[PDB]
Formats: sequence, structure tokens, C-alpha cells
Amino acid sequence: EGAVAVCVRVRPLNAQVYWKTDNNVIYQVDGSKSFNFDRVFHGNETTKNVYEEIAAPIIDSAIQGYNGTIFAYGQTASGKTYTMMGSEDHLGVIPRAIHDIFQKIKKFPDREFLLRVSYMEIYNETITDLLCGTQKMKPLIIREDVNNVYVADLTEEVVYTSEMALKWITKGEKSRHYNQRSSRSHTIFRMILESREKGSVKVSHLNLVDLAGSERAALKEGCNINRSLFILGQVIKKLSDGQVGGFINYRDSKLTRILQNSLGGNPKTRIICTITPVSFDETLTALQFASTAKYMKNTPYVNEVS
Ligand SMILES: Nc1ncnc2c1ncn2[C@@H]1O[C@H](COP(=O)(O)OP(=O)(O)O)[C@@H](O)[C@H]1O
Ligand SMILES: [Mg+2]
Repeated sequence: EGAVAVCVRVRPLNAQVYWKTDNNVIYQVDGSKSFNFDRVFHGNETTKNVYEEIAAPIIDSAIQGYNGTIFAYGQTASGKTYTMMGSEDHLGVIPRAIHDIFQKIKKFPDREFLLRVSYMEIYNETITDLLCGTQKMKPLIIREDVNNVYVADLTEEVVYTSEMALKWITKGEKSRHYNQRSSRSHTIFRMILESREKGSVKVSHLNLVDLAGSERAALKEGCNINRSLFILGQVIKKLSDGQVGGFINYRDSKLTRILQNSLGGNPKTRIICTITPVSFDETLTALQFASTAKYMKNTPYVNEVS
């Protein structure tokens, strides 16, 4: 199978170091806690390495008509945005995916490709489109179609070049820029890839998700709670325990309902758990989440339509 995979990414130091990594084990220093993952990336490993090992195979699967979802999960300042968006000197998984897709579809001259992108924010259970004007930004509504959840009136932009796809991301990014909001917000970058022979059509949704900071993941109000992250935890816990169907409260948050198909459903899902080794409690919560997520079972197939 290998439909679900989890890795951890330790950020380098910018205070006791509470965590160290020995191969693919993250262990508490002079402590009892340890967690095995399929891959742990150390402070000196690059977003290029993370992209190539974790994301590249999902981009390959997307071009073959599999749904694919990549999440960055972890504490504020742990590396989520560094990993998923990055900068000119060190591109994130999202810009790398876009370059990668446009370079890789050229290896299929037998096939016609149509690509379009959407970019949305979820903040305090409100969905906003990041690609329309600031004027046109309003709370959007999750609806179902003839079969599948969608975000009603979410801009979809056709893109023929990486340059135009990256111009849409830049636009959305200055709109995300528009107090401590981006650390409490989820962002979903989506590419819908359609292809056919140059005639059934392969349709895949590639979702690349930068989550709200897990400090607010999790029974009183000593401090703050993000509903989407709490429900994400709950949904993944229920799936990993072997439950299915109406037991699974996808509808309790915008995030879990939008990405319901990424959590036990039709796609290939990867979680990149980002951690700062100078954090104890927030790192521990993130590694428990990540560890639970390893045992989530997805059933992905090629999406070919009439
Ligand atoms: N792997 C890394 N290597 C170098 N700098 C990093 C790395 N991960 C994070 N940083 C830096 O640490 C800071 C916090 O990272 P950021 O991705 O903004 O965190 P988050 O989005 O999870 O809140 C930023 O200045 C970022 O560039
Ligand atoms: Mg961030």
C-alpha cells in the first residue's frame, strides 16, 4: 500500500535541547520518550531533500491520476511555512511541486494536460479565497456535488506555465500577509490536474496544506484551542483505531470536511511534522499526533472519468 506516510523535520537552532534524532528515531535527551518514523530529517537537511524524498513521488502519482495531499503539522516557529513555501534562496514544497509538475508533464507528449490552481485560508472556521480581490473575499461554503465536497465560488485559475502558477501564489501570499493571524490559519494550495491522450480523462486533486500551529491543538481554558486542529486529531485518532463511517466526525470542522477524502479516503497522504528540539511539551504533542497518523489507512485509486 504505502498510501499514508509520516516524516518529521527537525529545525536547526536559531535553552536546553530536549530532542535528538538517531537515524529515523526522535528520542528525548536523558529521558524516556522515543518515536520511530519512516524518515526524520535533521537540522542540516534541505527543503530540496524533503521535497525529493516526500513530495516528488506524490507529484508523480498526481500526474498518474491519484489524489495527493501533503500536510505540514507542528508548533508555531517549527518550520511549516519554511518547508511548504520557503524563499527564493530555498524554495518550499509548493513552488518545487509547481516547477516539478510543469517539467514532468513534458515527458508525456502523447497526453494533453489542463492544470488549474486555487488557494484558500481557513481562520476561525472561516474559508476565504486568497486569489480573488480583497474586495471579493467573503466566507465561502462547503457543498457536495452529484457524487464530493467542494468550496463554493472558490477561484480556479487555469495555468500553462510555472511562472503564471507562481504569480497566483504571490498574489495569494500578499493576501495572507493582509495580528499573529497566519500562525492560527490553515492554507490549502490545490492543483487540479486533468489529462487525456492526444478519450477518458484522468482527474487528480493535489492539496498542499500549511496547518495552523499545533500549540493550539489541545479539559478547561487554561489556554487557547483551534477547533479544526482538535477535530483533525480526533478524526485521525478514530481512523488509526480501525473505525470507519459515521463514527468519524469530519463535519465538525471546515478543515476536516474540505480534506475528508485525504483522511482515510481515496488519496495518497503525507504529513511532514515540523519540530523545534528546544521545545518539550509542544514537540511531544506534535510527535504523538504524527505517530497516530502513521497508522491511518487510505485506499487510493486512479480517477478516470467518461
Ligand atoms: N529547516 C530550517 N532551516 C532554516 N531555517 C528554518 C528552518 N525551519 C524554519 N526556519 C526558520 O525559522 C523561522 C520559523 O519558521 P516558519 O516556517 O515560519 O514556522 P511556522 O510556519 O511553523 O510557524 C523562520 O525564520 C524560518 O526561516
Ligand atoms: Mg507559518
